[PDB]
Amino acid sequence: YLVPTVIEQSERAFDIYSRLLKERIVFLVGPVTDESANLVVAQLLFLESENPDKDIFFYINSPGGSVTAGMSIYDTMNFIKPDVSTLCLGQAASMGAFLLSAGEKGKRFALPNSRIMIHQPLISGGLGGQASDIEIHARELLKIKEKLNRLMAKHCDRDLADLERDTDRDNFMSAEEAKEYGLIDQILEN
Amino acid sequence: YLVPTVIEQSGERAFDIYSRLLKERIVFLVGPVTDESANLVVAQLLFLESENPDKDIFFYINSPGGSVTAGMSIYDTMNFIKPDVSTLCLGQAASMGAFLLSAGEKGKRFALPNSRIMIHQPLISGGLGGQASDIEIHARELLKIKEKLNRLMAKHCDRDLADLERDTDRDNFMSAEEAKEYGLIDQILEN
Amino acid sequence: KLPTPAEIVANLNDHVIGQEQAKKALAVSVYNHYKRLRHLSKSNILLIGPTGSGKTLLAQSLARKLDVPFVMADATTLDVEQIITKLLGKCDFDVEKAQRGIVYIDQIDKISEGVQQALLKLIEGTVASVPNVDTTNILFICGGAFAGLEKVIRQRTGGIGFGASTKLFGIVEPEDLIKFGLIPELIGRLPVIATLEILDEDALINILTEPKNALVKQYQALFGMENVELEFEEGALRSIARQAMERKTGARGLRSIVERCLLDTMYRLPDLKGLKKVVVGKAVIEEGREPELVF
Amino acid sequence: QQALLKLIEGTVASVPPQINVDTTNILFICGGAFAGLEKVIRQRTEKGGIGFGASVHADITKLFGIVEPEDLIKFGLIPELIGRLPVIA
Amino acid sequence: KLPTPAEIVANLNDHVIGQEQAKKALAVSVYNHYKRLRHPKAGANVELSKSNILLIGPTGSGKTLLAQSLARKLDVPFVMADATTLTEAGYVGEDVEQIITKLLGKCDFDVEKAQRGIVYIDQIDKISRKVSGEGVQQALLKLIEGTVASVPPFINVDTTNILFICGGAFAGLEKVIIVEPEDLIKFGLIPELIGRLPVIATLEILDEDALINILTEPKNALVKQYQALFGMENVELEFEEGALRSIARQAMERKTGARGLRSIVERCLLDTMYRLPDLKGLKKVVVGKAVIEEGREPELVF
Ligand SMILES: Nc1ncnc2c1ncn2[C@@H]1O[C@H](COP(=O)(O)OP(=O)(O)O)[C@@H](O)[C@H]1O
Ligand SMILES: Nc1ncnc2c1ncn2[C@@H]1O[C@H](COP(=O)(O)OP(=O)(O)O)[C@@H](O)[C@H]1O
Repeated sequence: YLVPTVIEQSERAFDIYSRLLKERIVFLVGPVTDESANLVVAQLLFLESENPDKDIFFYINSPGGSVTAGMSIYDTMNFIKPDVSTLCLGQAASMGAFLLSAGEKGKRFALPNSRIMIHQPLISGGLGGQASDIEIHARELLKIKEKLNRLMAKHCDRDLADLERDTDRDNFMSAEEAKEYGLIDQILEN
Repeated sequence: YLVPTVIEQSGERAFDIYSRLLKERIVFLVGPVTDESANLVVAQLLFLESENPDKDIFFYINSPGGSVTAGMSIYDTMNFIKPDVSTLCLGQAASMGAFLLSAGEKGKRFALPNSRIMIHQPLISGGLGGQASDIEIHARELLKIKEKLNRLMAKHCDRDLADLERDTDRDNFMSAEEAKEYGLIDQILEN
Repeated sequence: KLPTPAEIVANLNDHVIGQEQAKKALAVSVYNHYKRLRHLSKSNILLIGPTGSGKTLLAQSLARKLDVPFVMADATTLDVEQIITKLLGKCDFDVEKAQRGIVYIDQIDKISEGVQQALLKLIEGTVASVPNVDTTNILFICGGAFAGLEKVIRQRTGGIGFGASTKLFGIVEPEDLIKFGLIPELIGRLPVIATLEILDEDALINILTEPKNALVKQYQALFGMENVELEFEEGALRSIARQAMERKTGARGLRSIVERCLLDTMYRLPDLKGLKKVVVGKAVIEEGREPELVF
Repeated sequence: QQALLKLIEGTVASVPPQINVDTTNILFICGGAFAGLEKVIRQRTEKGGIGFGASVHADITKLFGIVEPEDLIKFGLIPELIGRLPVIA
Repeated sequence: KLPTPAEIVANLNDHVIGQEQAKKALAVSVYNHYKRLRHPKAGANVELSKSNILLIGPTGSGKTLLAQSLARKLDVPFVMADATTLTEAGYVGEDVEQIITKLLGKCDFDVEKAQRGIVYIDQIDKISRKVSGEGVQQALLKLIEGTVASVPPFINVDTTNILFICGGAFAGLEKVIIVEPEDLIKFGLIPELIGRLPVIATLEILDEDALINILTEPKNALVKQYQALFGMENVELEFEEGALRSIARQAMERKTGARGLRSIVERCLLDTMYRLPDLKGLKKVVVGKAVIEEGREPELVF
């Protein structure tokens, strides 16, 4: 894709995403990968430096992705001093929903027709080799499953038992249902 | 991916966001460890030593592993250069990524709270085809590497070689707390 | 005699609220200056701090304590020798006091080269000629709101990437003042650096009610020029203290606010009859509310 | 502006005859159309930006209604003159 | 008569500890430049032209101090210029003729002294080619050598006989390289200006030992200054060798150098100067190693 160039008056020419980063807007678009997650981390670290007190706006339009990659974002969001406000555009599914719910409480937003989906993790990696290796990877996946449900339950102010039921199979929610659930705080209109 | 551009105030200088963080002595190892990704880390480590031999270098690791020889080029560069190399685990540090994490300066090895650290014996360092004589040679070289990695890991962790030999037999996944107790990291960051 | 630094701060305390570190730093630099004059370079002083922190008063209070004439000066009104004209007027042109007096130069941070060099002409001992004063033995107190000096220091001491960053003003070095835009030669004559913190909302209540020229007393006099008593509620004094603090003007903002909140009653006061007391509640400071009018 | 300071505060003027005039008790009303002042005030008070929740943009009456000495200094009047004009209408 | 270069250096030794090679270069150039001025000007006598100095050295090494310490020995007018305030003739900034205006002002317009004075021009390294850069070098060409400046109080000032010491922190010059014009040209100076500064004098970078000597050896050394202030109260001030080593190390590690030696001394002595006149019976104040290095108080000896 051709990324448009915009001019900032101060003139400085930016690509439109660097221009929005100047306004403390970080985009997570598409699958969460090591590379796309590390750019989010680099941007979050950079923005904390520019101004530790101002909010960071983390716009999420993502079907999910790697758990470890999403956790690098998650821990960076929680570590850095400035509040990270999260907004769901289009969809926030799987780790995208996790990172959406991970925004600063009171500053988690969704657009009216966005779709939010939460579910237990799938393969975090293949389970081949010997039954001993398969046992190890099955145990690691269960620990991740419990960790994600526990952190989700914390984000949503719900019981761990509720997240265990609700993430058993793909649980699709409207912005209103996500607000009632506790994944987001507000729904934007204008 | 499009790498954002950021402006440094000094006049102004425009950087890509990774060059901007290198200016702050932050070196990233993201994804598999390859000859090319390892040599960039080495080039950055060498460059940062020249800029300031005394200041710490911050080596952020989010890697599933990779080549042993490529990881060893980083490892020897970390140990050689004068400035301490602090290591931080983001997301995961597995295989050679865990090795390089544990290779950070003692007292300056960090992990984020929900990071995952995995240690294991090496797999194929190269295929074992050809004649039984060639297979014997490559099997012997792999065993020497296996022993070298366990020995260096045991040194990093202040553990016995016998402990690393048990614990690296099969993929050993650890939370940041377990890695701290094991001796792979020194501290866990929160805020 | 020459009061010791302990005696000098003992009475600086009667005029300046807070800024304990700046007061002892000043008490020593002034003692050394006037002890030197009773006898190898001299040492002037720079005051770094926010607007409304008391830099000017601290300089004035000192001159009173040391029994010397005091002249007010401003770096941004640059001609510099007319500060000596003023200093002489303060001592009836007896140069023996003017040549040992104190000059306070405000807004030094705003001229951060021609003006700085003119200031240096007087600070480096010269002879001013006004309608002859040897400035060698004049003590100069310079200061200003070096807000950008915080950035000069942050640039060198957490850091970007896992990092949080008068805490930094306390470690100002001549190099930081140079990076800020001041001329090294002017800095070299102002070796003592002292810092003043911003007053909080409790200190500003003492500004309102304790000094001989306190604002509450001024406006009580105004109402007292009629047969009317004026009284302020504690809450009123707290809300006005915050309002001034929220403009980052410190003590300065208190005057504008007292005038603001009372004007709506001061224009009625000449027509109201039988009125004995006007009470300023916190409601008067905060909203379009009338004070309690006691008839 | 510098020449006026001594006139706005107390001095003694010397003026031609039909005379030493004490200016201490003369009241001064100053004024003008600070045309660029609305821009100064917006630069200080309007927190505009790009994104959700950013202020998006004039109400000149509101702007002049919130003028503070800081704006007049940025506009271009010397602090010594502003500090001697305490009442802004 | 004149001081011989040896006497000029002896005076420089009482103010600058270090930079020996530049001391020779400055002492000889001045001695000769004031022998040229005193040479008879008549008949067939050869006209003696001057030799200007380009003084190259690190920031904070003592370039200015040498120039001032030197001027004070001759009783000549002396000014310091900053090459980065200068601009091209048609632009906002200072003209190169403002250097002469200052030199002339320092002597109350006595051109017979201004025209025989010394000018130190700093920040030559900052007007390189890589209105504010090359244009300034070009404007200076005809000021360094002989021209008649039109100077307001207009005064006609012949700069032919003015000695110029120009210098700067040419850090990029160590990278380019024993400085030769080839290196200065690659740095970014124009050959026309290089050829007018025939003598190159160089300063060494200060180390920790130099900082210690700066604390105690010079005529106006810091330790001597404060010993005098304590002397006003009949109290002796003593520094342990560890304290002087600690002051110097801190100034070095904090990357301030000699400029920061006053800050450290003033801080450690502040809590004694505050009490000193009231501490009757006190005879000596000792600043030990720990007092400088750690959060410790000076030792009071009664
Ligand atoms: N620390 C302080 N202690 C006492 N009074 C103060 C202090 N800071 C400011 N003030 C008050 O501010 C009023 C106006 O003085 P001003 O010249 O504005 O001070 P500054 O130099 O801080 O601008 C004075 O009446 C003075 O009493
Ligand atoms: N050899 C020295 N002896 C005494 N003081 C020195 C010496 N070298 C540097 N200094 C100190 O450094 C300060 C700045 O000197 P200067 O030569 O102007 O630095 P620069 O040349 O980088 O501007 C002076 O105040 C002086 O006290």
